[PDB]
Amino acid sequence: STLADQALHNNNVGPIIRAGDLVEPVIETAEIDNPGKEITVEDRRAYVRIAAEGELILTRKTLEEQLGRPFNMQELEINLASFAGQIQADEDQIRFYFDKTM
Amino acid sequence: STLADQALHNNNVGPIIRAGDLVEPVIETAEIDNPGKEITVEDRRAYVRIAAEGELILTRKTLEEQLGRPFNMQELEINLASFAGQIQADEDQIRFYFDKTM
Amino acid sequence: AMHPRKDWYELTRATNWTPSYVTEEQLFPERMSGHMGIPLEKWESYDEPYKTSYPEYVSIQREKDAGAYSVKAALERAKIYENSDPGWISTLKSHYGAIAVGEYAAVTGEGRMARFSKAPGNRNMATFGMMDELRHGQLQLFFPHEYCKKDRQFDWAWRAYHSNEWAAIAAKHFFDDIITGRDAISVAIMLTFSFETGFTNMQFLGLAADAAEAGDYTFANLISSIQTDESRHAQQGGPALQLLIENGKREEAQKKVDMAIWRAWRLFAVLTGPVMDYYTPLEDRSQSFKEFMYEWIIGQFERSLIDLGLDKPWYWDLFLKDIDELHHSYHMGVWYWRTTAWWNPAAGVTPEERDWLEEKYPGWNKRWGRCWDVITENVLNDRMDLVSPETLPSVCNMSQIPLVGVPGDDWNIEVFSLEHNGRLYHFGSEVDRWVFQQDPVQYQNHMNIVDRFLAGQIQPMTLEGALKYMGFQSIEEMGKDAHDFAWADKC
Amino acid sequence: AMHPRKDWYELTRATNWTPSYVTEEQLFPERMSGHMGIPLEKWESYDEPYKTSYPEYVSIQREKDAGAYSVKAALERAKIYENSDPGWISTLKSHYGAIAVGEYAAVTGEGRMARFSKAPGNRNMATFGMMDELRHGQLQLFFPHEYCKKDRQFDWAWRAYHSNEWAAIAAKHFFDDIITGRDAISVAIMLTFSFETGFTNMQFLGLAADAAEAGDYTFANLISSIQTDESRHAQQGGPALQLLIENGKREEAQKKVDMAIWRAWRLFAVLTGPVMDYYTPLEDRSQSFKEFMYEWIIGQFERSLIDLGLDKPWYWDLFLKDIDELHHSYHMGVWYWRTTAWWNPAAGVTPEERDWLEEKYPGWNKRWGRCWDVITENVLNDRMDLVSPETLPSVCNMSQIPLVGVPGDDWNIEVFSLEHNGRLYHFGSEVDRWVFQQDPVQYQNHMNIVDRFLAGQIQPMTLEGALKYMGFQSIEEMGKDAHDFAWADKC
Amino acid sequence: SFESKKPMRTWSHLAEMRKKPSEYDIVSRKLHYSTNNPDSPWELSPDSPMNLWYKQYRNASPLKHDNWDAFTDPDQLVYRTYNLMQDGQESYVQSLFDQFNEREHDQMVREGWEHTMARCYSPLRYLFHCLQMSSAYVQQMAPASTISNCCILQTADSLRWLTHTAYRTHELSLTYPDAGLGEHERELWEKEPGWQGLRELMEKQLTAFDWGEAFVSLNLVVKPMIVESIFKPLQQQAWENNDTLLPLLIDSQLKDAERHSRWSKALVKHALENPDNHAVIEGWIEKWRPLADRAAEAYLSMLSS
Amino acid sequence: SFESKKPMRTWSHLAEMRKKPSEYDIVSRKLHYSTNNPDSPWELSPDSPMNLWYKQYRNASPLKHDNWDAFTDPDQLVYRTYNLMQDGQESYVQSLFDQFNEREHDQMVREGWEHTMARCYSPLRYLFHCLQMSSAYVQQMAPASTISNCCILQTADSLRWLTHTAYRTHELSLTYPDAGLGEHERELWEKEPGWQGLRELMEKQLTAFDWGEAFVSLNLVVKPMIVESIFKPLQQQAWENNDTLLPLLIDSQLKDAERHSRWSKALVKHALENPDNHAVIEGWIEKWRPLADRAAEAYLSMLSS
Amino acid sequence: AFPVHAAFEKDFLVQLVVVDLNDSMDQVAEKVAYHCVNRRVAPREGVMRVRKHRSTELFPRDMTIAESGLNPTEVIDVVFE
Amino acid sequence: AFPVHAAFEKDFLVQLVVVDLNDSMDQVAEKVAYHCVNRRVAPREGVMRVRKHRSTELFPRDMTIAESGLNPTEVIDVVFE
Ligand SMILES: Nc1ccc(C(=O)O)cc1
Ligand SMILES: Nc1ccc(C(=O)O)cc1
Ligand SMILES: Nc1ccc(C(=O)O)cc1
Ligand SMILES: Nc1ccc(C(=O)O)cc1
Ligand SMILES: Nc1ccc(C(=O)O)cc1
Ligand SMILES: Nc1ccc(C(=O)O)cc1
Ligand SMILES: Nc1ccc(C(=O)O)cc1
Ligand SMILES: Nc1ccc(C(=O)O)cc1
Ligand SMILES: [Fe+3]
Ligand SMILES: [Fe+3]
Ligand SMILES: [Fe+3]
Ligand SMILES: [Fe+3]
Repeated sequence: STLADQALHNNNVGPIIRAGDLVEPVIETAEIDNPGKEITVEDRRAYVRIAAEGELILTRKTLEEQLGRPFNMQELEINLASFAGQIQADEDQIRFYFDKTM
Repeated sequence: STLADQALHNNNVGPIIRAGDLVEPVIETAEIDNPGKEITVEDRRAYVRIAAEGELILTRKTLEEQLGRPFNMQELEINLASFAGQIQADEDQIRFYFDKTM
Repeated sequence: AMHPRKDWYELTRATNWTPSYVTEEQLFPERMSGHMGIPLEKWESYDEPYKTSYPEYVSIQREKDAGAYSVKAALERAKIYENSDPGWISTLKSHYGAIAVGEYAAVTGEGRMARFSKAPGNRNMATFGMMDELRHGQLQLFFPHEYCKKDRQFDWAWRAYHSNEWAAIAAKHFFDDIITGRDAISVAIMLTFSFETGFTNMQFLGLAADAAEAGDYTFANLISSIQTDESRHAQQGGPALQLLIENGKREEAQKKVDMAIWRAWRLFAVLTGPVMDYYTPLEDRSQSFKEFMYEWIIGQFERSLIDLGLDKPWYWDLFLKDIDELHHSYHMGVWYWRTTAWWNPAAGVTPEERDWLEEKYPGWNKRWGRCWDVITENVLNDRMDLVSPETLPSVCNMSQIPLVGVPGDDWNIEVFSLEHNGRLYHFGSEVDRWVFQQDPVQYQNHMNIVDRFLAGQIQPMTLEGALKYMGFQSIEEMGKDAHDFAWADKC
Repeated sequence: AMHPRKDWYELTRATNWTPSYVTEEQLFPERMSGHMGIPLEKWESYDEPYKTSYPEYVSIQREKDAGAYSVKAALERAKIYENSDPGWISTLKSHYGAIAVGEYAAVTGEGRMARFSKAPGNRNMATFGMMDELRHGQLQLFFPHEYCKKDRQFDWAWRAYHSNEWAAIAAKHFFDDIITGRDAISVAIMLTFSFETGFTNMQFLGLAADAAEAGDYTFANLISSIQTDESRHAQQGGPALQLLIENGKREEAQKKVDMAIWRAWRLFAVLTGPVMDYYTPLEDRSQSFKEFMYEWIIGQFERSLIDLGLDKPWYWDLFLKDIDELHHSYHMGVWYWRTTAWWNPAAGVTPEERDWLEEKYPGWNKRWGRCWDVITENVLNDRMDLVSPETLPSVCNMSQIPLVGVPGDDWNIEVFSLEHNGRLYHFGSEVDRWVFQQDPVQYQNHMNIVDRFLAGQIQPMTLEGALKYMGFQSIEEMGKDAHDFAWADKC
Repeated sequence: SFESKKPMRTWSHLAEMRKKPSEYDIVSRKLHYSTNNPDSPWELSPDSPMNLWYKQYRNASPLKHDNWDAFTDPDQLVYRTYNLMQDGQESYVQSLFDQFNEREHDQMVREGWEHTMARCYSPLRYLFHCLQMSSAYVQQMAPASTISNCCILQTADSLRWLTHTAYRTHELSLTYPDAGLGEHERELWEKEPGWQGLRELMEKQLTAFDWGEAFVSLNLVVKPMIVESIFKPLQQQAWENNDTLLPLLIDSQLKDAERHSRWSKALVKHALENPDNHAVIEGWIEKWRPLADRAAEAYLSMLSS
Repeated sequence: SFESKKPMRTWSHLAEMRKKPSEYDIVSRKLHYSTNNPDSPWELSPDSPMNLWYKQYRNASPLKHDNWDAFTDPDQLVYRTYNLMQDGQESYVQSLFDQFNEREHDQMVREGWEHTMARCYSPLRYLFHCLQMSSAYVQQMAPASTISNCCILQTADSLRWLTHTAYRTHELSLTYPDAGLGEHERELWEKEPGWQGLRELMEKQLTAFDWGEAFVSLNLVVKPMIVESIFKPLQQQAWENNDTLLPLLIDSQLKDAERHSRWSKALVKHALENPDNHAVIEGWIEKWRPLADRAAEAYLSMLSS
Repeated sequence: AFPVHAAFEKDFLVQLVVVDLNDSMDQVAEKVAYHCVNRRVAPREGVMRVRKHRSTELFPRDMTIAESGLNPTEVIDVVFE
Repeated sequence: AFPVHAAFEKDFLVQLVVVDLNDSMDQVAEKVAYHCVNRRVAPREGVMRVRKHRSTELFPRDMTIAESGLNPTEVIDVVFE
């Protein structure tokens, strides 16, 4: 259970984006909107697991810039296949976060 | 030029349908709506060349039945990649035909 | 100009009122609502974190389907059916059969909440949930339907839940327990929280990874799009959980989560486990079953469970050991009794595969490998009679799945039995027995396939009688080795 | 209720009027309109057979793009770039470079008609035509753009038409002649009728068949969707043709068709011919170049030309012989001078391929095979200096393509020369010389690459000087053998 | 014994149709497995609480038919086509909202209309949510998937109407912040006499658990009353008060309401294949109509005040 | 000599942007190769007829800028997003047509309004087609693809308006078959005084072949006049005559018209980077304004008759 | 006829094996082995024994199931000495 | 310096070969062969000759291009006797 213990004791939060036109822009957006956080990316081809420690923010403005076309925050649902963390969403951004530190 | 002569001296008319959900329904529609005409089909994977001698009709009603969902005749353009014959189209049907007999 | 959702959203869920012409309990009966005596006013604190609204829903969902269907259309000629490894085709058959009509059942789970939850936000989000599951059931009938004309086993995409075939009974016993057979709050906790943030990621995204590796983009694109809906409506569970805890019902909440997670595990171990470690071609295995479990269940789900304020399940250590062991035995059972399946199990034990299995599960060859050694031998000697069963496996009274253990060098197997109201029941784990004991009225008079066979309900009492009882309608439909045993040639 | 298009459609094209404040000729100048003196009233007989209207257009075209883009998105990870035969990648590079900005140019052809045609129906259909070509130019920039980060040769999808590279000059000399450089009626006949019902089916549907065989569904799905627009706006040509004939202008109409078909042929023979018979992997060749020609040009197009009342072109027999021979030599030229291309030509002469070529073109090995024998030898002996050119090919003054013939056993080559205004010009066929003589003011002061080289415009006068002049910006961009000569190992 | 059989062109249960199965047939038909075993709808103990519930409130309903599954949505709507249709209608309504706001529609309504809206319109969110809850109940209890599907779409339509009302309540309050818009609706629904007939009607309706009675009360009695006694009078009042938006909005909502009535009538036609059902249906209508008529009179009396 | 270089993240010409290239940048920028060689726009004889045409009417225009290509549609519209936007607007307009027809709008207009429409509205199809032809000319002559793209969309919008007019002319005639609707428009456009200022304006405008004069006359002079002197007065008249559809239709058309003015102003701002252009632009406006004002007076005089 | 559930040493599952009320722990062990040995378990030397599932005590090789006091559908193991 | 266009026997195209005003039909034939033989044409025995394109008459092996009356950029063939 040392492997299992180490797996459980993480604070990784962030979107899992299904393969498509949002993968690259979301990764770039994660890097830009969370400066001084290390963004990790695990590529499973059909989806990509994007994470930061404790909190990871995606702003509508940056995502729109990185995607290169007009974009409303609610559209992220077309490609947000799952996520780690609790979610806080509005018209300007989505925030993935944990209340606890493990 | 005997090969070329034989190729030119045809009266084949009909739609060329690009690969997708209209291929099978258009072939079935061609067979149904032109009884006592032999429908020929040449499959090029990316498209299918569907033909009859002299004239080939596709009615909106039959196409809608064979496609299995509500369908307006103008939508055929989404998948009609080319056609042989001159075209006569309206809200109820499309007709492919020749004025001459070679 | 248009006004932003945040300014009018509260009015969409300002729908609770104080009943006057019937009582609160008549309007929200406990057996359907499961409010555990918590008064209406407390439920208005419920705050769904993944909101949507009707105009956005229809627009967004239209876009989701346009992509799913366009992709299917553009790839009809990729010859997935003709050119794919038959193990991959069986993965599709198994998935669609075990899932399509279950999705449609989930509409009823969402509807139970839409009508009977005391939380106004939950009733609205469940309404989109009803719509989502309708989408999912219809997609997963529409997609496999084109393959009916190619293979009768694809008819089971529709037929499975109408049959008494063993995996269909296992699927229905589980879904009827956590989706359609309990009160709204139980659904919120067991379905939307536990099952849907817990395990469905495995089958709909883990499998999509394997599908992408296999080059089946129609399918990967499909199921990954489906899970985008889950991500939203699954978020009805957490806030019910938090509300129960705030109102002194943490023990009740913990027990429901504990029960649902274990029930889901046993079913996933028999369907997804063999798919990921055996049916899916070796070169297409993005990760092993265990690795995916550690990603999705341990690393993501259990961490979220802790963040919300719940505890690790009491059976944590048993669960971890099970991850190492259970599905290997389930695979063996599904394959040995393959003729009762509606898909064609791949044995998946060529030397190359055994090397991978040993690397992913050290000690495998000294365990399951011992049985496959015997099996492989009979095949290399045309004793095909020894590779087909002449009796029934012993079946769990909870999960409806055979009672298994670890074979080979360190043989170990344990059945957990229970006398109850004069009847003897058998369970494949302490947890399964515990689940029964939590709610006997739910389970006590249910009879599994073995029980029915012994009670004389299956006639004639022979392999053919059972296959008939299970709803098979032709020879073609019955499961066989995926590669017609051609894997033996690598041995 | 809504009223059907047939009831109000006439009002959409009731837009002709009798000018009073300027003259009819000032409003429709012959050089831009090309009405050949036919009065306004006669043009109102023009009846476009493939109608649409603004509300249907935006709705339908939205649906067309949603599918094109969704498919591209779902397949980004199919590793077409990494896993495809490099001959296939070169086919993409060639296509996008030679086409994207040409599509955008076609907007101007449609605009010429939208403003200057005397037929009201033609002006409205050209308006949708402008929109269609805008779509096509934008699609075919957007799609290859993602590959910029992988390969600088993909930059030519945008750069090609801005360069003086030889194929870009050939493409522009043709398109500027039939699309942007002539009056509206000429555009209707040379572009929408001749080129667009005549040849584009080959490149956009014939090639799509090969793409589907190659497993590149993003591309096949893309170009086949593009051609659905062509099928509609190309139908502006036939009714102009019929109107010219009815009004005593059949000779003028025939000559325009004759000219445009031949000009299109020479260009297609140098781009599509080598792609279909050499670059496209052998297993992906749905049909040979000739077979596709017989399907699309002879069987479909020329039959339609006859149905409308025109005659076979005078050069019919030369054309047929050309189909057997020309592209084989064009391929050889493109490959020998590959360093001046922005894609990497595949030689396509492994023994297996030569067998296919001999079957599709009996006598091939005794002809082009003789040259490839010599080439193959130098490669097997590392005399790579003999496999790169040290001079220029002689270039046609019409088509801007090298002057070729049949090599080998029955060697035969003919150049058709012309003195005009004191200058000597050279053409690769009787037809090309005839085209020049039809309209000398269009062509006489144009200088091809060889002319410019001899006039001192290309400095230094060396292979590197020419490559610089052609707009190459790095070593990587210059064309090389697609397989780095690995095909020699099959020899 | 067993036989070897050819692949079928469609699902085994549709293979006998003399017409090619449509998208609707393929994805909609015969999906309730819970109707297969009369003794045990769900795969649990046959006397589990939900099994007893279904045996009483579905299986034992006096509304009886030997083949409920043969019911067909006359519109043959599926999820995909519902969203296409409603994205069309809803985009249009949202465009109206945007356009009428731009033109300051609300400022130009007759003096006091804001008070009539706060009293008679905004509390509709409660009524529409009741329709939403009730539709979901019929969904979960109906004996055929083709019936349940109609109910699912109807539940969504009910939320659609609820949402229109919430949006416009809030919007109207931006021009008229002193009329109690978005503040006093719950109290009006609970205490105002004009709302009490409706509230009593729905509270009792929501406690009619037999699937057949639920369907008849909701779709044959309550919902048509709402069309004739709430929707149409509101349009008339709006016209008299220079509210030009509400009549347009309600026309869009009326399209949904006719659709619900259209499938309801078709179910009735199907059920009436059994002559016994005429008396059953007729009895439930007579039972509920008085409550419905009283709800309508109280509301109209209040609208006219 | 030549160097070995890394792949670029975007087209070579966009590689120096300090922002990631958008969809708009990628598919819209620097697509006119015909501006590369001053001596020979097109790849033909340098003195071919179309080469001479372009050298005179584009290259030699007095409206001058060293970098026309740097122009940006302030909306950054591409084909894909144009269709999304206009399918939205057009679905809404078509929904209005359907809904107002259902409610028999046309029967309720003030007596004689049909005659005012037949005289003042239906012949707009000719005016709008002129705008369509003229927009196409600016498209084909403009010195940058980003400019031409705006013109392409504007040509489509002009056909959109033309189509609205055709549809409504026909529809109105179904209620008023004795007003000459769909029968006498050409004669009105040709002979009616109220139309003669407009017809003279457009006939002359269509013969202004310099790309710069074409642009200024069309987008800075003619089109704003149409907004202020045709579109808005029509709305007022419709209001006075109980036509509630036309004001809504025109509001949708006005959205297109503001978009055309928006990109036009942005081009002017770009051109005014060259101080010389102020006098050029100002001169063309003064040249054309009198014709525009006279066209408007004649039309308004006729509308008020 | 007497149904039991039997787990055979080194196999991976428990199976339903129907024995007779009069069989001895030699006959029962034989009927179980039939569905196991040479199917998923390698044959071996030694004497097959029967015990109540997970029990420490083995049934005498000669006792009948009737004498054993086992109830139908109860679980047993079959192991080697 | 004298540019001509030359088609070499059995090759597939015509190429620009720049010769000198003083070269003989032996030197010209040599300069052409350079860009052909051992590149796309197999070497062979015999004497290389020069003629005006498609002409029946061959230029004397000794005549210079100056003496031949050829104009620059005119087309010639190079064949074997
Ligand atoms: N089989 C099932 C598939 C999906 C779901 C769900 O999303 O809730 C439930 C059951
Ligand atoms: N899970 C099960 C597997 C197989 C059988 C059976 O063959 O009867 C029953 C249940
Ligand atoms: N005699 C029998 C043998 C096997 C089975 C079964 O696997 O279900 C049933 C009866
Ligand atoms: N390169 C080109 C591609 C397409 C067209 C056209 O469709 O007219 C024209 C030129
Ligand atoms: N078509 C051409 C091919 C090559 C060259 C050249 O190398 O200069 C010029 C033209
Ligand atoms: N010396 C030279 C050799 C070859 C070329 C060319 O192929 O363009 C140009 C100059
Ligand atoms: N849910 C159940 C279904 C069927 C049986 C049975 O047939 O005995 C028992 C329970
Ligand atoms: N269209 C032409 C372009 C360029 C030249 C030249 O450079 O001489 C000639 C003609
Ligand atoms: Fe689901
Ligand atoms: Fe779900
Ligand atoms: Fe095009
Ligand atoms: Fe085109």
